[PDB]
Amino acid sequence: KTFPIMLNGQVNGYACVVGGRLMKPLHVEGKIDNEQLAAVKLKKASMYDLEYGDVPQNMKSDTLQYTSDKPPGFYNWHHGAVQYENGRFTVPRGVGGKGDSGRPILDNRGRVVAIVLGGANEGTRTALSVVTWNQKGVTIRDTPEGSEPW
Amino acid sequence: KTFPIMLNGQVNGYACVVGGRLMKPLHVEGKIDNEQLAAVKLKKASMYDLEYGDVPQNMKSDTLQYTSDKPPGFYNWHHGAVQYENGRFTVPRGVGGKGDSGRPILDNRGRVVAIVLGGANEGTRTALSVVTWNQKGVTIRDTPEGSEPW
Amino acid sequence: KTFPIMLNGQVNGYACVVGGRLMKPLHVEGKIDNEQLAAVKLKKASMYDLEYGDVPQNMKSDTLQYTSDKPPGFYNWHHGAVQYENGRFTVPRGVGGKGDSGRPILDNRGRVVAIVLGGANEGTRTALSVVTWNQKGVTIRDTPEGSEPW
Amino acid sequence: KTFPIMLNGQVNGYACVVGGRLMKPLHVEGKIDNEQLAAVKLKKASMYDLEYGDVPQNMKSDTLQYTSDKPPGFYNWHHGAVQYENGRFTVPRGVGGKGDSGRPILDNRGRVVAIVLGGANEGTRTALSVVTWNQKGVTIRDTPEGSEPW
Repeated sequence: KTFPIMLNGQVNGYACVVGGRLMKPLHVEGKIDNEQLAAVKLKKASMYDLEYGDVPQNMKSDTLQYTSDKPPGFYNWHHGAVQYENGRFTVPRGVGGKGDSGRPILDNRGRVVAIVLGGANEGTRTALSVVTWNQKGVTIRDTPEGSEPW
Repeated sequence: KTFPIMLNGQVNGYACVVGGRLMKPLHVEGKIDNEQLAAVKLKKASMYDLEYGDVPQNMKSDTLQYTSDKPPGFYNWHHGAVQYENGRFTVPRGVGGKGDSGRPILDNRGRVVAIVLGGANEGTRTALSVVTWNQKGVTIRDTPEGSEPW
Repeated sequence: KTFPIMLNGQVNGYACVVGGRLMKPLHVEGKIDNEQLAAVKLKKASMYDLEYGDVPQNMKSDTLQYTSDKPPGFYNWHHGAVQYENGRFTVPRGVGGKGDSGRPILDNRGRVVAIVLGGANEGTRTALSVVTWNQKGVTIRDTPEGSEPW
Repeated sequence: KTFPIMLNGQVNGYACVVGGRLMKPLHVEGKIDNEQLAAVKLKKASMYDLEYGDVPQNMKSDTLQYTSDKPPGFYNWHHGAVQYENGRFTVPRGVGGKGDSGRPILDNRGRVVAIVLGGANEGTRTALSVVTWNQKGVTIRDTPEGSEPW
């Protein structure tokens, strides 16, 4: 469920395999900790800042299915918790920095929603940059102002 | 024991360092997940489905030996109990498959009598494709007709 | 603190770090273990029997800091201890084989002043070649004549 | 009655007798510590790395004698035992070293089964080269490749 993207001994990003294949940020480069999914050739999409490429039948069921069901409430995160603020996901103060790219969130039912790019603070608690899907089934970015790539 | 062969992550068969040097069946292909033994040219013998190679200077002692000793009785194997009656090898139904290409059967003493290739079933009990020594040092082939090797 | 060398399914020599720098012996060949540690290049000085280089600055919390004295006493070591006589360093009978050239020695307070390269046996006690330091700070070899590198 | 051979203060190998004939290696130079049989004329043979001798009518009774047949099993050695199967005399390393070329291996009955010459290292054991003779009685020498003799 987790596959890092590191380079020469420092953390740079963490990939995921969602619903049938994988994705990975584009400002994160170097070593990935497999040779199966490293052997594939990857198609890059510059507008959503995530590349996509298919994984073989060897990964037929170890993936994590996704949804768009986000009612207001608290969900779990890899280094803490989130807060649904009208489609603007957010991160507690100081938590999360360099080497936290592609980290997924997870709901109360075992469903993945959000992929991350960076973050920026406004007032009392830091907002973060989201890649998510809607009820119609098309993908969204919700990027804050001044959110540099982590 | 034996050493496995890894095509694209998962199991294919087992390479037997047996009787003093290296043998691997020609039915399955792939490379070995052990680095000191695949650093040399390995010649082939495509007559009767086995490959012949060397071993380095540290596998003469622990390598299990062969003596073509045939009392007709119940031998043992990792997935059942193979035996030699009427000039045949047999296991009951619902056994083996792909990935089991080259696992040897042994005896009560703890040495090898035979190395399995595979086969199929035609009759009430499944026969097995095998490469087995005889009294005159002949590697005679016992395989029933209509059985593709595993 | 001691990082080995990958040869063919065994170890040939070893390598350590000091003061923000790197060791290697000339007679020790082969690929080093760590991703950040191989990619830095070696400004080598082979006739002084050390291949130095600069280490990553993420390794600033692993190196050591020294002085250059050697008071009489006893020096512990991986294979027991090494004793201090004649202003020299000699290993007892039988102890010490091949491949340990590259690994350091220690004292009670735990600071390396000396690293091992060779060996020379006259009767019982064996005198091995040691790189140590001047109070001016220049490399020093106490090589016996008729020595032998491990 | 194993006899010592020493050159000018050092120990290089030991001397043996069987059947009334003094066989010693031509591996290392070395002189005899006795006045009796130091003048026995010999005929230098370099086929087997061994060379015979002669016993007068003073030591004609106390000569340990030989055997031509051998059963598979364990034996009596100066530092342990040895097993014999697959045409092999091998012992693990640690026991036995330099100065052992010319120490007799013998059966528990008390007959000289063979006389060693040296051998090689192999993993956890040592393939030990030897000279012996089968049921034909022709003197056989065993040459493991990769062996520097003792």
